[PDB]
Amino acid sequence: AVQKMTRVRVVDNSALGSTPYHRPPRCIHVYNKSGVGKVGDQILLAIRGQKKKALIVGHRMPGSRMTPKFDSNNVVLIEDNGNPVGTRIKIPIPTSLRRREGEYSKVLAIAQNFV
Amino acid sequence: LHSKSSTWWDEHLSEENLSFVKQLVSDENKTQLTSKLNPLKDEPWPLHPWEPGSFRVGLIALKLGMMPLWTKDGQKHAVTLLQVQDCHVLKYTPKEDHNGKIAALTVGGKTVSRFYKPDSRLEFYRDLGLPPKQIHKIFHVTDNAVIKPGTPLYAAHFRPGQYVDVTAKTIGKGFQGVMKRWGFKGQPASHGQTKTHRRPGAISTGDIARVWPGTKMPGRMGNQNRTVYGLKVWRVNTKHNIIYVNGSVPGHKNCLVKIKDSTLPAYKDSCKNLPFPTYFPDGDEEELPEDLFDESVWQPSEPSITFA
Amino acid sequence: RFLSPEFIPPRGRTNPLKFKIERKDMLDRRKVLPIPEFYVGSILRVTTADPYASGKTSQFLGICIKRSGNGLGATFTLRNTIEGQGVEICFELYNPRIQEIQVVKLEKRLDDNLLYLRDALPEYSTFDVNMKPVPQEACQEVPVNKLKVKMKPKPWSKRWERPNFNIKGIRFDLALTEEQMKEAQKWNKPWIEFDMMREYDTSKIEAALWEEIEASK
Amino acid sequence: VARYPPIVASMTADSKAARQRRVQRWQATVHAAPSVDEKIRILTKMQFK
Amino acid sequence: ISHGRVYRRLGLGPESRIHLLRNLLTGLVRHERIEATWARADEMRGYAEKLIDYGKLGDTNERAMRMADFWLTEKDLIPKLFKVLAPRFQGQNGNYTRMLQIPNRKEQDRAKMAVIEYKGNYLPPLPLPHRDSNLTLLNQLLLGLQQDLHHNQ
Amino acid sequence: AAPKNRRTIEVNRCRRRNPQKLIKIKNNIDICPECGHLKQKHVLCGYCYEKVRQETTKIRQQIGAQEGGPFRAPSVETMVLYTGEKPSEKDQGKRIVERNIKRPSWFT
RNA sequence: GAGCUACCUAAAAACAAUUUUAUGAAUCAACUCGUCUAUGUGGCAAAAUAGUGAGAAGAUUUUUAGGUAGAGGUGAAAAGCCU
Ligand SMILES: [Mg+2]
Ligand SMILES: [Mg+2]
Ligand SMILES: [Mg+2]
Ligand SMILES: [Mg+2]
Ligand SMILES: [Mg+2]
Ligand SMILES: [Mg+2]
Ligand SMILES: [Mg+2]
Ligand SMILES: [Mg+2]
Ligand SMILES: [Mg+2]
Ligand SMILES: [Mg+2]
Ligand SMILES: [Mg+2]
Ligand SMILES: [Mg+2]
Ligand SMILES: [Mg+2]
Ligand SMILES: [Mg+2]
Ligand SMILES: [Mg+2]
Ligand SMILES: [Zn+2]
Repeated sequence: AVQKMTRVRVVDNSALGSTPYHRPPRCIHVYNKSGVGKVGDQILLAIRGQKKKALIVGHRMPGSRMTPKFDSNNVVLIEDNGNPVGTRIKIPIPTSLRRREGEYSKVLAIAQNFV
Repeated sequence: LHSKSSTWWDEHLSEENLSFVKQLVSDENKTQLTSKLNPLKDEPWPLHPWEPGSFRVGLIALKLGMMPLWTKDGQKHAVTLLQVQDCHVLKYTPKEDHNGKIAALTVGGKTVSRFYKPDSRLEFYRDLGLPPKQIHKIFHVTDNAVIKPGTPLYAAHFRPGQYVDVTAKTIGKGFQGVMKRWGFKGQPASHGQTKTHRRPGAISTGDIARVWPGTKMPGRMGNQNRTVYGLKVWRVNTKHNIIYVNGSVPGHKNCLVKIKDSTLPAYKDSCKNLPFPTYFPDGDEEELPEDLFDESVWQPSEPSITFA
Repeated sequence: RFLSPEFIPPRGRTNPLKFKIERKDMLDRRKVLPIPEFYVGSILRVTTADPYASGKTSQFLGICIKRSGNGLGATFTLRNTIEGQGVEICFELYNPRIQEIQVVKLEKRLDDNLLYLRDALPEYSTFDVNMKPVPQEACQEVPVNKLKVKMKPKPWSKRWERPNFNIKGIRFDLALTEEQMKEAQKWNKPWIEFDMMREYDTSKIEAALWEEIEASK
Repeated sequence: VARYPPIVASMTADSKAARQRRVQRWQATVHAAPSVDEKIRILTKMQFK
Repeated sequence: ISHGRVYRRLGLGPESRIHLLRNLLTGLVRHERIEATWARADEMRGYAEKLIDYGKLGDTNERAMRMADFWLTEKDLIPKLFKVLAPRFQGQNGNYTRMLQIPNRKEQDRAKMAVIEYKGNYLPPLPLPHRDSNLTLLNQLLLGLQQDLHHNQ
Repeated sequence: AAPKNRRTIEVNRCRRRNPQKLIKIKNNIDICPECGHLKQKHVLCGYCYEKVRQETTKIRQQIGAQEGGPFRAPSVETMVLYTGEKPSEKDQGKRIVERNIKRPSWFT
């Protein structure tokens, strides 16, 4: 579960996240009628003075049986037009993203490992 | 003293007669219940065919518990187990006496002891020739669907794929506050709040100088009759008379419930396929399989699901 | 004689019939798919058919950190670390999309819960995906691995030092000073282990259940 | 081969038997004192009428 | 909501509850007949039953010894449990304790009281409630019915 | 909050003489067959029980005198004998408590 | 009316352990004080309790007996204190 003011780990190779900076990114908005964010839910980060959209690809909170619980809250940065900012994702991504209602094929293409 | 005194069944019985009476009372339960096992050969009332707009009887069952269940699509459905237990038709009224447009049938389940019951209830059952039942309930039945009193009912009265409605008394929560009874937010923990955390706020406005009737206040929570609508029947166990009903049912385990066809608009006349008066095992037209399933259900002992 | 835990009923006011009905269904699935004997701490490989694809299969290998549940809903959790990312999947034994369960390495650990492996160093959580199975001896007792793991800095998921967890697999000496160990012992309830009305004896229940399971065979 | 516990009174109870058992506890700290100054100090440190 | 909970709240807390019951159990083992409040005697009856089970396990059992050591504060009772009480109850499968209600305490608190004892003790027999004889009018009629029913198949 | 008006005896008389506040009559009182004293049906007789406990205290007094000190509980069964009775073969190797009085009629 | 309290006179007391040094220095008890919050509000108490805090070899704290008295006394001034 991601909320407002949560601390997030960018799991791309994009410069926006990749570059080591003393502050992690923090969530400013969750794009849902429910304030909570789960796998496949977009969020608006505040990353290095910039406001950037992102997608949740994993979280530490338990989900339904047969789905993977991660140890960190993982997020990918997406451009305003919706194209991913980064070109590669080396961390495993759950396969549930494929069937959730939304646009996730672009992210899946960039992800080599699926869990 | 020449005054009122209290007695109970065991007060005057000796050690030997204590066991004898127990065996005798249980003996009577056996003979009485086997007399009614054959309704169709005991002057059954005429069996009318189904016509649109008919409402048939329902059953009283005991709540065994819950278990998981799966469909051929791989989805998991939590299901509740309801056991039809000593369910008999008890009384019939006609449309006129019930004062409704429709007639009424009173059913009863879960035979109980006879030792701490009022004389009135015992006489009611002695006339009907049945051991006493734990609970009575009333079902609205059309004239074509009337069934003679003393007729047993069984879980096979329902079939997988039909939707049903269950009504039972909810779990009691005792006297409760306003947060747990109606989900009121309450007041902050710190920052100066003095002796007000879970309290109701302002009851009402200053103008009306009273409290409106129906204002939500602390009180006794639970133990109320509630009904769940549109629960699917996934499977029926004919040997043990078990019904698998989708989702949750009001009440605690071992609580008696009322099961009848669903009254929701969609399933208005779905009882065409089901046994219209009731399911008679004495008729023995065809012997049912021990387990009845719904087509989507994935039965155990089947090959593992491979969504090829 | 290893009786799988899910068969043991929990105490309560539920009828025995509800359990008998479930056992028959549980035995039916076991005939179609064989569920191997395993304990918490043993490494398992589970092959499951993915419902998001066309019956294609997926494989996940990890150490069984937790076992819980009764009846046909029993579950077991198992963890691994993939490209330096820990993941835990809570599998359901009787889910009809578990193609196969293979006990890569059968063993027992000092504790019946290994949730603390979340706070241990990553080495104790990482297991090779491609590892081949190790041999087993049927007419023998399962080995008990007495490894004591080393923890990372103190802020942990839970207070594992506290006496209610009763963890015996962590090197508390390295990570905690004796002052902390003494302080943590202020939450100790010595009477719990010595009150006889809190113990659930399942010996007779296990004996009867074991006979039924063999009889069905 | 049963290790029955020794049949002695409790140390902390509020009884005469339990007090006489707390008396041997300090009396044993004199027996085990190496120097005679410690023995006399222990035997005389507590002032009573 | 206290649905399903099988313990009374006694004493100053959970630990205090055990110690209060522990003293009652120690008295029961020594004396074999004790008077206490009905609620407390009812709470201690369960431990009285299970303690005898541990004694049955045997002297050499280490788990029995540790449990017996905890519950019997007077250690002279440990031989009594293993060598007196347990041999007495070898035949029985349960129901070692007999608990009955006695008049209310005449001490201005009017507590509800009970006498709890182990079966088979040496003390004078308690005045138990004795059922009626078969010679009574009601019993004979029931006895008459029994003879006919058995004899005629 | 303080009363705005004094409450009348007619209002008070309805409150404190309501049936909910009255003492309920008991139907469970009966006689003890042996002593002829009153008892409730589900509780023991307080007169017959008084006989037993007074005898029990006497026996427990004698046990203490025999032991002579704390922590002297025997590891063998106990038995009580009255004047004019001698241990039987089954009574061998059991602590014997001796009472001056004759065997009570109820005690067997 | 100074057995409370303000100030004073005379005769007496108390301050462990640790580090600095050679001290209105440091950490922190006993002791003195009363910062912040909660409880309490005819209360245990006509100003307390429970926590949390400030000082703690000094302009320190405490004990005993004496002194100053209302147009006055005392005051590291709060128009404080003087039962
Ligand atoms: Mg709140
Ligand atoms: Mg509060
Ligand atoms: Mg008005
Ligand atoms: Mg946490
Ligand atoms: Mg309750
Ligand atoms: Mg209760
Ligand atoms: Mg009136
Ligand atoms: Mg003075
Ligand atoms: Mg000093
Ligand atoms: Mg200083
Ligand atoms: Mg300080
Ligand atoms: Mg300072
Ligand atoms: Mg001053
Ligand atoms: Mg000024
Ligand atoms: Mg004044
Ligand atoms: Zn009597």
